[PDB]
Amino acid sequence: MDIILGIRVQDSVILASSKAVTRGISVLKDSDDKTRQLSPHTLMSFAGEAGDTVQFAEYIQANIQLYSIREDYELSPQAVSSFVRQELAKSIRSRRPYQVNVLIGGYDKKKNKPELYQIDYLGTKVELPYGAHGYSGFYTFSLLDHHYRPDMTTEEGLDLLKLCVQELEKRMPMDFKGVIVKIVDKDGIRQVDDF
Amino acid sequence: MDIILGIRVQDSVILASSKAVTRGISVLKDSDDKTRQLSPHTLMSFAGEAGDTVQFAEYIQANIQLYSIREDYELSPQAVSSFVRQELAKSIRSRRPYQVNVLIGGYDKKKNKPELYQIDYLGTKVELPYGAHGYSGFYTFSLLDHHYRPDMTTEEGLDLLKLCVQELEKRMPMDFKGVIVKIVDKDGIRQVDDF
Amino acid sequence: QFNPYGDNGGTILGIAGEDFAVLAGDTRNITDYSINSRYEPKVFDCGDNIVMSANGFAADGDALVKRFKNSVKWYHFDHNDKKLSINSAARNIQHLLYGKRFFPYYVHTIIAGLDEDGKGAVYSFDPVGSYEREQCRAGGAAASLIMPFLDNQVNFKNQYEPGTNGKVKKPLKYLSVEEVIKLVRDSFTSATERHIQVGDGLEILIVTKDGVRKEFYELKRD
Amino acid sequence: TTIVGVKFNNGVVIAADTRSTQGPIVADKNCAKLHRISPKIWCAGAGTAADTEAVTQLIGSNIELHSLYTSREPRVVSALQMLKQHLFKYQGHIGAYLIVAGVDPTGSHLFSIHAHGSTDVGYYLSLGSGSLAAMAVLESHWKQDLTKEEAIKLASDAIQAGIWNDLGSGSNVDVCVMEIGKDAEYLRNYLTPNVREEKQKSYKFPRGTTAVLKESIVNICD
Amino acid sequence: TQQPIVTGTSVISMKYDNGVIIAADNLGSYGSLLRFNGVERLIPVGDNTVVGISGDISDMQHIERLLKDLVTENAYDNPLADAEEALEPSYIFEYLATVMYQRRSKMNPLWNAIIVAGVQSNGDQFLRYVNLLGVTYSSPTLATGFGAHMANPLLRKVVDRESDIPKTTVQVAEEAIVNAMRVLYYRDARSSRNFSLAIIDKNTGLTFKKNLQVENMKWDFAKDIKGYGTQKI
Amino acid sequence: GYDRALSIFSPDGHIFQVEYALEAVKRGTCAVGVKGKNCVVLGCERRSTLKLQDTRITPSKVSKIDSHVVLSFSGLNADSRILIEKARVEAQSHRLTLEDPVTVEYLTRYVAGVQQRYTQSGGVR
Amino acid sequence: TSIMAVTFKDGVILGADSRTTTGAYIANRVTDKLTRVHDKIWCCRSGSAADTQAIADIVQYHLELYTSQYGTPSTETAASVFKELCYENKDNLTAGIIVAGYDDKNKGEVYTIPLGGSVHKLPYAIAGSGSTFIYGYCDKNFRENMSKEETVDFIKHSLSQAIKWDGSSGGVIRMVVLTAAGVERLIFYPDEYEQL
Amino acid sequence: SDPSSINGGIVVAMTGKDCVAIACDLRLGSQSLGVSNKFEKIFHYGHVFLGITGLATDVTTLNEMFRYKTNLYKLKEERAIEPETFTQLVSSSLYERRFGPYFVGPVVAGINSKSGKPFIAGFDLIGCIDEAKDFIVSGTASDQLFGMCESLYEPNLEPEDLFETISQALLNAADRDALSGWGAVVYIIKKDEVVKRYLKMRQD
Amino acid sequence: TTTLAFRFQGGIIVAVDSRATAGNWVASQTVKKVIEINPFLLGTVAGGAADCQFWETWLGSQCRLHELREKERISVAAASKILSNLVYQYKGAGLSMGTMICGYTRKEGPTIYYVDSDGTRLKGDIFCVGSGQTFAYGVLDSNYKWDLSVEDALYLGKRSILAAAHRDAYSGGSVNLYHVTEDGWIYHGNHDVGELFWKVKEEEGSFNNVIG
Ligand SMILES: *[C@@](C)(CO)[C@](*)(O)[C@H](CC(C)C)NC(=O)[C@H](Cc1ccccc1)NC(=O)[C@H](CC(C)C)NC(=O)[C@H](CCc1ccccc1)NC(=O)CN1CCOCC1
Ligand SMILES: *[C@@](C)(CO)[C@](*)(O)[C@H](CC(C)C)NC(=O)[C@H](Cc1ccccc1)NC(=O)[C@H](CC(C)C)NC(=O)[C@H](CCc1ccccc1)NC(=O)CN1CCOCC1
Ligand SMILES: *[C@@](C)(CO)[C@](*)(O)[C@H](CC(C)C)NC(=O)[C@H](Cc1ccccc1)NC(=O)[C@H](CC(C)C)NC(=O)[C@H](CCc1ccccc1)NC(=O)CN1CCOCC1
Ligand SMILES: [Cl-]
Ligand SMILES: [Mg+2]
Ligand SMILES: [Mg+2]
Ligand SMILES: [Mg+2]
Repeated sequence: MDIILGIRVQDSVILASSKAVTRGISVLKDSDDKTRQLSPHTLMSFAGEAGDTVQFAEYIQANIQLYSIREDYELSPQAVSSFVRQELAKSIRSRRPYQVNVLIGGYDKKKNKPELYQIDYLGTKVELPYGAHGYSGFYTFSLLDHHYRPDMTTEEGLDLLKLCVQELEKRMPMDFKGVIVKIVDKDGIRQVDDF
Repeated sequence: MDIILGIRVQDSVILASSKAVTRGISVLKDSDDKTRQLSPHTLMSFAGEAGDTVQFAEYIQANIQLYSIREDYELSPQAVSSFVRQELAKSIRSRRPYQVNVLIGGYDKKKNKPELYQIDYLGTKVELPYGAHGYSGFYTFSLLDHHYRPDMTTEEGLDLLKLCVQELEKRMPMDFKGVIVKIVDKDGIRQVDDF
Repeated sequence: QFNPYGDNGGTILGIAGEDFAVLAGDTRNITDYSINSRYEPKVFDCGDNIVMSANGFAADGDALVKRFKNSVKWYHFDHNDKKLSINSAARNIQHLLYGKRFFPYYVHTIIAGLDEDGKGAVYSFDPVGSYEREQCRAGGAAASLIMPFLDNQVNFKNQYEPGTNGKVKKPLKYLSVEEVIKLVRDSFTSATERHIQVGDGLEILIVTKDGVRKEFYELKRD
Repeated sequence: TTIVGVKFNNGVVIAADTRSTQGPIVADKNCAKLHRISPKIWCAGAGTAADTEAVTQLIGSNIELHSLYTSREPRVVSALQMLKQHLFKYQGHIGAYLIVAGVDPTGSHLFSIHAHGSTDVGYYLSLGSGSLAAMAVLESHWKQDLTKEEAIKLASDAIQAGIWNDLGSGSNVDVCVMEIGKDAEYLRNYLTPNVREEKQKSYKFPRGTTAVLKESIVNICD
Repeated sequence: TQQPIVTGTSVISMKYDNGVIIAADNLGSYGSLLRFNGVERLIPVGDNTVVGISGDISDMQHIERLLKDLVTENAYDNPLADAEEALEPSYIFEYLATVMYQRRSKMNPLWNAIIVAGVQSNGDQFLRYVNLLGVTYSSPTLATGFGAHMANPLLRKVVDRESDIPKTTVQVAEEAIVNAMRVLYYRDARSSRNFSLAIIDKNTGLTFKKNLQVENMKWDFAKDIKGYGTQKI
Repeated sequence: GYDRALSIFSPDGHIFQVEYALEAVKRGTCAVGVKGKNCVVLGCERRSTLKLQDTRITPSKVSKIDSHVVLSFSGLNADSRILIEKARVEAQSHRLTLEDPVTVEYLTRYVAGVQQRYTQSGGVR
Repeated sequence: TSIMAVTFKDGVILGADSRTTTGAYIANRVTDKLTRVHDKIWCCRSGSAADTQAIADIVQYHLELYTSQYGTPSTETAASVFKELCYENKDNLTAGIIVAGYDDKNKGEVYTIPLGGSVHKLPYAIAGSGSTFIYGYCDKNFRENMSKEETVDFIKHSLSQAIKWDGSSGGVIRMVVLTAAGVERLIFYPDEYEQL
Repeated sequence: SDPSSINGGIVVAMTGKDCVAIACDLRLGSQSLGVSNKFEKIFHYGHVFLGITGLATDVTTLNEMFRYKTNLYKLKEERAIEPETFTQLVSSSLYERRFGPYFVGPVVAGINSKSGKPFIAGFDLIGCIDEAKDFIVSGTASDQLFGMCESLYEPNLEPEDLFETISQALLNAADRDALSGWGAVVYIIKKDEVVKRYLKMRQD
Repeated sequence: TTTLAFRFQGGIIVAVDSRATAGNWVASQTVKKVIEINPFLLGTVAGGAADCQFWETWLGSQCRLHELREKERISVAAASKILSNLVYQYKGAGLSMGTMICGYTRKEGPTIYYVDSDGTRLKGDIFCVGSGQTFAYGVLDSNYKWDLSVEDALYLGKRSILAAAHRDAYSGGSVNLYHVTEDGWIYHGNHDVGELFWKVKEEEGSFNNVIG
């Protein structure tokens, strides 16, 4: 767990998440998917403390899927992000808090708009055009401040994302073994296999 | 400073040293040469605490060069390694010790034999067929235990070295930005430009 | 601040034969540099041809033995007086020990007896319950002195056949009860010489199909 | 350690056990704790083994040079003064606890010195880990106007109390008698009540048991 | 988690041919202050057991109440309370040992060292130790605190092993105990001259001696001792 | 807490409360299940004494427990919601721990187990 | 320790117990805490045995060298030398010293030197762990210009109580009498003073 | 960060009938990592043998130091240093660094050339001499070696028998210690011949 | 400890050492670090001996209860998740466990799951766990191919443990081999390093650092 990025463009949300899983002086895995599909048009990437991350992600996934079955209806990305925030807001004052930071990328079908939410382990939620957790932000935010435009296409967003990954691969101390990129739009969620 | 390796083969000593110089969350340089030529047939690679490493390497280099001028004669790798060990052995009980680990690869012209010495910051010297400092050893030693043969050529040694770098690039957590490889033999010291 | 643990010293030793097993232990009980008792037994007959010793912190040792003895009693009540096999006893002890995983019994436990094929058995436990059947085990203060000697003399480690160029190992064989008791006595006299917490007396419990026999020997009292 | 000193009619006697420890391990079973400062001034040492040996030799050396300078036999108070001032200077970091005794032109003397440089005078004294065991015996059996044979008995009894009851002390009893007008007699291993019993078995291996890889003659000559 | 406040020092004891002897001084120390001087630290239970307690006095008084209550509880619905079903030393000890270990296991110990001395119904001598940690052991001689370091060596010269017990009379055994108490008065900075001594014999029963004093002390040689090395005056 | 044993045996060996619960099922609207070679069909009756209904929002008789399992019923409508909710939760819990959706037999076994628990628990019918 | 020094009509008397401790163990039950720095200038030692001995040895050396050059030193001079050592090395010393001496001009004098290294001239002085328990008693019972027998009784009764209550004090009660007549050593054993 | 158990290693010495034996393992590691399997811990100056366990840099430093001092000794004295004298020199040199000591466990072994008496001795890190008739042990498996030697040893062993005893003492002690092993060397020392044998042991 | 297990053409190889340490004290050379859960499931153990042993022995009971209740052998995924969910409950309490759940089922095929005491659960083809994992990785990665034969794969797993047993001070004793196929696990013997090292050195010509 280290690098998770998010970029909201005109018609979609793009999430990039690093593939490396390290413990000690060994990279145990280089093909790890740090994300779960909460609903057909909502995707959550995650990063933080070992064990906590997946346990939390799947717990949220289960709750959202339960809601979908009960109401035969998909929750809006805004509604999901508010639910997730509250869970983390409870967590932080628990005996043992979830040390998990997340990005929630979703496509609101009622508004026909992509939405990207950044929530830290304290339960601090913000809607953003582009987001990142951990040390990634220290490079990507300034880069996106410069190159990002609000009316960009998905293809332009992927090129913008390639520019971030290249910078991280150049200046980051740790080898994060590339990223898995996923796109969230009106047609749902799909994975870019060649990045 | 992180990865320094050494492999003594039939007719030469091969030193591989990582190019990355990191501080904090930034790779400041990716083309750093972590070695100094002590004499025409003796090369010392180094790794450890920032500042100490180069300060120590150059101090040794100066002393050996001074000896060469005074006597119009090149010290043997064994003699140089003993001098270096004593300096570190003094250092460890100083007010502020040099936190520097070194490998000394050399070609003894009188014996017509390559020699590789591994010396840590405490002044612990050992002659070896292959050596490493830091976390590198935890991967490379077992690998070399398997693949190394004493009668190998320089070309076979470079392939053996490529096998080490590949393993380190696969399993090491940090990005060390490849290695600069140098060969020490009867004709002196030369650098492999394409690795 | 109150420290709930203490070190009562002493050392124990278990060796298994073909149709027997011994569990020995010195009778000295200490705290710091003082002797509390020159004869305080810590090797106990627990019934069903099982002998047990829990060396280390005596209070925890006595508690454990007391609880296992009680476990044997209730095993009879609940399962129609069935004999508790040594392998079943060992697993039961694991659960006793691990039950206090987060406030452990500070003891090295050893039990000895006969397995269900009638062959000698020795089991040893760490403080939190990991266990293993072995031919040989020393535990306690002087375990580090005795154990390598047992490797050499019981399991014939590092011993090769003369004149075979170190190619043929010395063949493993069971030892007689007479030969085992010699190794026990020599182990404890050696340990007494070089370890201050070991001495006073040696008590050996021998387990055969006939029952549990005892033997006592003097050790140096300095 | 256990060390004692006892005054009598025409002189003084000191004694010591012979155990040397390294944690709970007995490193030396027969080390000499009675040191010669001068021919008729002897010293029993407890605490850090290197320190007691080093500090006694240094003062013993300087006493010899002083004796040659002054053309006089050295005095116990001179050794006492030089030791305490040296030990005080190092603020207890030199862990030497000494019983200093001897005879000189002034008479017979008995003192103790502690690591921090404090000195005490007495007719009977005891230092070391087993000083309480020894002092119990001294307090029970000491009287004024002891003879030579009575003082040796009392001293060795006080050491024995340490040997048996203190885990820090053991093995043998060394004694040194310093009587006025006579040569001091150093009784090395005066008592040996801790002899190792015969081993049950000989562990002499058959020749060729150990596997060998290489042989070579080593050159010790020029 | 506790710290002891008002404390009692050594309790010493030994076996002899027909029974057991136990002793303890009458002091209740408050750190270096020798605060209370009328403290009884030997507590008889029935006519066949004496419990000697050292360490924290508040916890000692709690244990007194438990033993007092134990006698009451044993008498309930028990026609043989003063005969076959009377309290044995072994019953009293095991009870205390159970409590001591339960309390250490709850990290709230009774800050004491206890010696239960008595004679069983079959005439056998009982002498066993238990402390704040729940640690138990038995020996021909037992002692707590400074007693362990100074008394035991002296008492072991009389009874060094099991076979020496029948050879030791009550006269010899008491003499050794009284001597040990004197040595402790010389050398233990938290001890007093006044003490109590109890003898539990299988024939003559329980003899409880109060208001004893250490006597026949050697102090005269002190006048000859001058300075700390050189000084002659 | 209310402890009363409501479901109990009678002299003839019957639990009347369980049998009277079956009468409530017999009162309920008809439901039918027919399984073919490659499909299952769930048919359900809806009584026509209720006109002026809003069929968009009125609770449907067939309920999805998961994306692959459905549950229809006959009897008390309010009671059915409790079973459906429990079944839906268990369906998600099974996916979470076993990493695989429930079998139809498993989901049935769970629902049936809930129904049984209410036949020998105090305070409940 | 329990120590005290008391001036009286004919001169001054020093008093002390004889107990030395390591924790609760009594290392020496017959200690001599009254020590000579000059013919008729003595001191009572409390605190670290090593420190007080080292100090007293140095003072004795200084006063011996003083006497060789300038003749007999005053009691004030001795107290000044003690002070100089205790004050300048206050960080490394644990020594509570009472200096007492007899001049023919100045008669009996008592100076006390606590941990800090300050000097205090007094009619009488008490110090050491066991002194705390006898402040009340000594204040109520002390009178100036007492006789020798009265001063001996005052010290004996005082130290008896200090010993009775302080665990760190005990053994024999040593005393040293300083008058024009000379130097007299007195000793009093438990059997006498305990039952006062 | 315990200097005496970073590199690991062991040395053991024994006396026999008109002979002495000294033996050591070959491991040099950095905690868990094994680095060298050729690191010998026994040196010799003339006929006097010195084994040194502990921190490897100090093992090397002290060897070089005692080579230095014995060479000057021989030039001035015009004779080789004897084991009894060398023992005192080691003690002096170690205690000189009392408050900044070499983290070592040295072991002297040899035969006095004049008297012919077998001699062995051991030291703590600050130079306290531990003389012994029977045996001396040192290193990370000292407890193990003490246990092996105390049981296996018997007096007046012949050189060929003494070899088997010391070798079995070292091997079985080393196998119960994680930081010791990786090969072993045994020196058998007679009055005027010395045999050096490399032992075959398990390489884990 | 050193333990590994890798996936390949012919199923799964699992290899472990047998050493147990208490600090630098070598406590045992004959510990069984492969737990046989059922004929189709294996579990490797590394870390705290009692924690691993107790809880993987407990895991086998939970897997038995599954097949009684469900009339079907538990999946490798479900088995590993029972253990990972268990240790996650004890997170922060100080459990020390590095385990690998290896096995075959019809729906999954050959599968390996890495599970550790801080709650990490990872599916993968190759894993090495323990104090000597890096030493095993070095040999294993540099010689690994998917198309290895059963004979070559068994040897590589054995050789990788040997490599770690040699270099890692806290690994050794003997090598325990296992091979997991569609028909279940197959034991391939206990191999003492005492004999295996010299046998491998001579035949392979490797370990030239050591004095032959
Ligand atoms: C009784 C026997 C006390 O038990 C006596 O008081 C004797 C005194 C006699 C021998 C003169 N005391 C000892 O034997 C003494 C006990 C001791 C131990 C440690 C500190 C103080 C006192 N033992 C020693 O001094 C041994 C002598 C050996 C056996 C030859 N030395 C050690 O134990 C040294 C301690 C050195 C030391 C350094 C700095 C301050 C104080 C002491 N310890 C080691 O060598 C342990 N370790 C071995 C591996 O290398 C790292 C150090
Ligand atoms: C009464 C008793 C208290 O005020 C008197 O003042 C006497 C004065 C006389 C002796 C001149 N004081 C003592 O007896 C004095 C009390 C004391 C203790 C510690 C610091 C200051 C004062 N006792 C000592 O000085 C003893 C004398 C020895 C035993 C002969 N020394 C110790 O107790 C040493 C002192 C170490 C020390 C510490 C700080 C400064 C100087 C010296 N302590 C130990 O050895 C500690 N010991 C280690 C083993 O575990 C038990 C404690
Ligand atoms: C390699 C060898 C090292 O990592 C492996 O990982 C093996 C795994 C095998 C055994 C399954 N691990 C160990 O050998 C493991 C290392 C370890 C130790 C302690 C904590 C974590 C990891 N060793 C143990 O678990 C040993 C096994 C015994 C010796 C058979 N056990 C102990 O060290 C025990 C229990 C430790 C403990 C854990 C949790 C709570 C309390 C205690 N401790 C002791 O026996 C204490 N000690 C032994 C020496 O004598 C004094 C007392
Ligand atoms: Cl003093
Ligand atoms: Mg008093
Ligand atoms: Mg080993
Ligand atoms: Mg190993």
